[PDB]
Amino acid sequence: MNIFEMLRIDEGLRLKIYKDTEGYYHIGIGHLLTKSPSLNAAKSELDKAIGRNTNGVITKDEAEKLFNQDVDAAVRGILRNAKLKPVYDSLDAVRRAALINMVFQMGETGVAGFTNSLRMLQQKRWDEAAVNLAKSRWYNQTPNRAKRVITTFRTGTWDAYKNL
Ligand SMILES: [Cl-]
Ligand SMILES: [Cl-]
Ligand SMILES: [Cl-]
Ligand SMILES: [Cl-]
Ligand SMILES: [Cl-]
Ligand code: NA
Ligand code: NA
Ligand code: NA
Repeated sequence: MNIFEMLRIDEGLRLKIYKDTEGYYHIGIGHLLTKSPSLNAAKSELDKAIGRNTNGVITKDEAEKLFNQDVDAAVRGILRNAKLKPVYDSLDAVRRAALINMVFQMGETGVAGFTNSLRMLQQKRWDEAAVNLAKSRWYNQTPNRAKRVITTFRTGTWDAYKNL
């Protein structure tokens, strides 16, 4: 298991434009196209992202290219952020993946807003952090995914992603 496989489980893979669980246009492995309700706006975004005039459908290699960029961007979001970088630095590589997962789903600014959660993670108070992380819009709206990420923080193991 690693961050790529983890996010492939949590996000799925679709080769045509789809709406994610927020109702926003996406493609591939959880690649956000736009928060606009306009499908045409989403398709322009897609063409811009791929570099060609698509028909709203990409190949698996193209989806994996965007995914590889998006994972890279979630780390960039963490390492450039004064709140996220010290927590990441402090974590083992398995818990690092859980933090990348959150930033992939919610973005840098949103995960930086988990001030109290981040403090408990930096303190290595894993059960307390897990309780605090669940008191969120994130957990209520995507509970099974948040439970997997939270178990990863709580235990420092991949147990929530094995059998899947
Ligand atoms: Cl992009
Ligand atoms: Cl940086
Ligand atoms: Cl910052
Ligand atoms: Cl709490
Ligand atoms: Cl879920
Ligand atoms: Na998905
Ligand atoms: Na629409
Ligand atoms: Na995403």
